[PDB]
Amino acid sequence: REEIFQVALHKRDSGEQLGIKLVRRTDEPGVFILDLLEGGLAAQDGRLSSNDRVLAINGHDLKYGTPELAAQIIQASGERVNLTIARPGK
Amino acid sequence: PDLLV
Repeated sequence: REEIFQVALHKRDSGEQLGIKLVRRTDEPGVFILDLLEGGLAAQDGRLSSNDRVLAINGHDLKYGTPELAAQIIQASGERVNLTIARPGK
Repeated sequence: PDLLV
């Protein structure tokens, strides 16, 4: 997690998916972006990338979270989904 | 365990 930043996506409709595949790693805690769905909301923004850690969604702590909790926070959110990311180094 | 959000 060598860089921490926020990326805010804007759902065009109430039920719009962000197009982020969230997976957990078996070697460390946290929720991570495995891949971005081609042409999806997050992929069109381009700010997000694979191997990013989702630290929080709309201020809701996902440090020791699960991809199901992340999905529930996005479902409960309005049109703005504010992701707080921790991108590793190189 | 592994969702598309």
